[PDB]
Amino acid sequence: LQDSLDAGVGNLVDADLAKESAKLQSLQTKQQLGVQALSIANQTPQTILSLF
Amino acid sequence: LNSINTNPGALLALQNLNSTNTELAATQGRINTGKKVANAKDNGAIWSMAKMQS
Repeated sequence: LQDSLDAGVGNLVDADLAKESAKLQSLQTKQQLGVQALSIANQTPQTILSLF
Repeated sequence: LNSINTNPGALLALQNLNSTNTELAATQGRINTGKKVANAKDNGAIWSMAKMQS
């Protein structure tokens, strides 16, 4: 019964790391892409300087 | 035409530049979000469908 209770607590709380192994890599790639998009969005306004 | 008070050609060029800037902003949003439809403004039907399925 104690083994069953521990197995049930593990079913309740334990994460499935095998999907996290891919989610982490995709999240780091998305972070890099987001930094690039924010940098381009920062660069965009300053092209008005060419008109003056 | 040869007027110092108005510049229709700069107005048309400004319209084209505003259009290309808006398309670049949409591309920036698709890059930083990774989604064709990230919010209800992008497309309401597919957004409601994907959200109910999620």
